[PDB]
Amino acid sequence: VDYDDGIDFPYDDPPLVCCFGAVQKEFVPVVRVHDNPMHPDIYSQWKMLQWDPPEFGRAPGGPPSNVAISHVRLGGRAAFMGKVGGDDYGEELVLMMNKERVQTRGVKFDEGASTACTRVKIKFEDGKMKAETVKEPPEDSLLASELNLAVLKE
Amino acid sequence: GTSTIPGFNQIQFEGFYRFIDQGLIEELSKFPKIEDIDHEIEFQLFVETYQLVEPLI
Repeated sequence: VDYDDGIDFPYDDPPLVCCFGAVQKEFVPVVRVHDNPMHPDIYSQWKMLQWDPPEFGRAPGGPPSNVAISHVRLGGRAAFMGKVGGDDYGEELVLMMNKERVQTRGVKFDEGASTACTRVKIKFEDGKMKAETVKEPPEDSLLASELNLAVLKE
Repeated sequence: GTSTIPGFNQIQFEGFYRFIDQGLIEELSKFPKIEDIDHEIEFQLFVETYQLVEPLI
């Protein structure tokens, strides 16, 4: 927008990569309808859908923090840009990424929010239940003024 | 047994259930009606009302 940020540096190899978004534990985003359900209670049968999967679930993706962790284990260097709350679950997510040697200087804490918690209101429009968002979680509330430009430069 | 190792005692467990659930009738229905030489007195078993009582001990 205006200028740079940080001090220019020889920038160690391998080159850094930045992953932007929400840091979540598991959480498969791609959800569609499958026509071959197992028993609703006996989850010991559910592994049979892991070896005969729905086509959309043959190689599922996940949150961007998964890519950052996987990239580091493959020998790269990665930094995560995002926001977590100041609660205990937020620390656990950051400690998970620090253990995997992912840079977390781009991670901002929101001390007034609960990590991975969205406030929603339940309504009954046209005889059907729906929900609408009242307050977004800290994971989806990173502001532009909170971006770490040293990471984006490197 | 389709997606886990089955219980190691399953063969014994299913077999005993089949004996109680179906095995008793097949043998209790092969019991002949008993008639004497003179055919005066006849003894029979009403198998449809067979019962099993839980052990007292």
